[PDB]
Amino acid sequence: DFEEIPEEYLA
Amino acid sequence: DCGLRPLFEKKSLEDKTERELLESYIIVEGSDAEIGMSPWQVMLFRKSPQELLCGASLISDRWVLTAAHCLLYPPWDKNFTENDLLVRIGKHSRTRYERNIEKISMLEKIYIHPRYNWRENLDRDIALMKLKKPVAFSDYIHPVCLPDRETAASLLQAGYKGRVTGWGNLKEGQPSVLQVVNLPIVERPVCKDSTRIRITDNMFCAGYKPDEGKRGDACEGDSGGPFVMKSPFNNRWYQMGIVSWGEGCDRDGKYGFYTHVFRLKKWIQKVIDQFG
Ligand SMILES: C[C@@H](NC(=O)Cc1c(Cl)ccc(NCC(F)(F)c2cccc[n+]2[O-])[n+]1[O-])c1cccc(Cl)c1
Repeated sequence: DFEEIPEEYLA
Repeated sequence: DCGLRPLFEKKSLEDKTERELLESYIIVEGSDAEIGMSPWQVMLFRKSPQELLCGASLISDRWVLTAAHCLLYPPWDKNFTENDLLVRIGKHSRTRYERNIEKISMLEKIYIHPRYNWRENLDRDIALMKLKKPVAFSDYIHPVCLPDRETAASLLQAGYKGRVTGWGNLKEGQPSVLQVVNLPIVERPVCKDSTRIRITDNMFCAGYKPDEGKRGDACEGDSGGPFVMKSPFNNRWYQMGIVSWGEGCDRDGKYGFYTHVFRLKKWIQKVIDQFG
């Protein structure tokens, strides 16, 4: 149940 | 400038429970932390699946301290590498993305104590994480201090209270925001007599005794988080321990065990001045 974080960090 | 919180010490404002700690110098059953109360609090976030991995602390603009078992623990098939995790600094809410407040950083390298004992009793449960790029400090992001020999000797005494923070479970369900609890350090003999696990000089335990009434303890998810104390000498916060292990959460007669930060500072210094 975690809010999606920016893709900039995931990539 | 370590251990001086922008929203408290820097403005000469006190949080609502630090007095309890000072009066003693002579997360289950905790409470919501105040904004900017633990600016060194770090959340270890797992990429896939996105979930709470562990707690940690900011000790510099590029270094994060945590428990070795948060990254490496064969019994539970845990062996995380750099790209498996992310570091979220300046957080308060557990699950939400705090836009304009928290800062997410990627890990460059992980360093686990070479003599970390995961096979038996989590002896030397400590690890360092170097961030790819420096994190900018702010009202919600600030490093905690590491204890020197004197600080440890004068503050690490039975009865003296420390503070543990984390987004871990509320019972042995999950908190909305960062939780905080103040707990007294316990006498070595009592710690030893409370468990079958072999205790070492690289750990200390804390928590209330059954006859003391009050309670509190860390729990799943709090691992790696900081056990801090506010020095009555220079009014700076020092991280004396790292949430390490326990049997159940907040059980009567049981106590949480923390990695003795000062005892392993030699290793910390070695890693920092050699790699960072
Ligand atoms: C978050 C939680 N920490 C853990 O779950 C870490 C952890 C791991 Cl990785 C393995 C076994 C245990 N506890 C059971 C134990 F037998 F004791 C124990 C301690 C050491 C090594 C093996 N075993 O088997 N704990 O507690 C914790 C809960 C409550 C208080 C604190 Cl300080 C910390």
